[PDB]
Amino acid sequence: TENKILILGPTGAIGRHIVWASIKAGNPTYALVRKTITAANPETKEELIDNYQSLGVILLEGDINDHETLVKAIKQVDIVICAAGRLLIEDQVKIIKAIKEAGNVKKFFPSEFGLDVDRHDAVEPVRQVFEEKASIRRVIEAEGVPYTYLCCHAFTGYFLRNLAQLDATDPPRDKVVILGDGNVKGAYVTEADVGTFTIRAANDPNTLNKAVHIRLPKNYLTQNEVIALWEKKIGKTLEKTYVSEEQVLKDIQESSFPHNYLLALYHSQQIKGDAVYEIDPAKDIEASEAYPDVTYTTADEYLNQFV
Repeated sequence: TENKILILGPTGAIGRHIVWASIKAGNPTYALVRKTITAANPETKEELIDNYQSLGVILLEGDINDHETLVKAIKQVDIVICAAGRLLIEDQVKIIKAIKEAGNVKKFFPSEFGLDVDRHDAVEPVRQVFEEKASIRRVIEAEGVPYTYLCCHAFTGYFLRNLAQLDATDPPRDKVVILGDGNVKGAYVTEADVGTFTIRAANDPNTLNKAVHIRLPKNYLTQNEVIALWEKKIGKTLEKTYVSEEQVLKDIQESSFPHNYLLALYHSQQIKGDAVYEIDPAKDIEASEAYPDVTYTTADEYLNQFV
């Protein structure tokens, strides 16, 4: 708990859970925030910042686009975590520049928090985003910045909440469309739990220059398994339609943005099985094996709130 952890994008959907997990673990916790007026939702920003301060989070003033403030903030901590959210992937070039100048960073977590971008077979337009993240990995590795790539795969609040259905926010209760045959494993985890595992990884010396993968046993489910789980919960059978990959790919090419992006994301997760792969001990850590003591929220438990 001696590690001082700085969270960039602390008020984002993902970042807030990292901040809270850092506090929970007992780490001195810092959050980079701009003391200027922006278009950020004022209620969320205000509520989160007040909460952070009441918990002992130290606010460091700065902006990813203000090099001087960045270096000054980074010099005060040991670990830097770039939480996925509003921040642009490409702007991590500026963060790395600041890290190199500071010279004291013991570990950098770039804006990953998704699939392992060095292990995918996705199609455009999502393919380019994954490649952009992979390019950042190459910069980090070339620069010799100690790193950890947190590959948490599918967030429950983003994928599971609507059972990967288009134009739906909550789980469907009558009809569902399945991409492919529905027998491809997916990995789900709550945002809160991603915060917990990220901090566990941050405090674990074994994650040095490693990718940490979150594939939790009870949450490693095929779409057919997810649907069957939900059906058991609401006590009724959903009408099902299975669509071939060829038809999905055509749909992506003919759809306007961001619908094509969304479908491409689901294609990679539901058909190509981007959460399915064996790891290399020299470069990967399996969270469920390294941190078996973490009691994660199951997909079953997560869906209970919608019943």
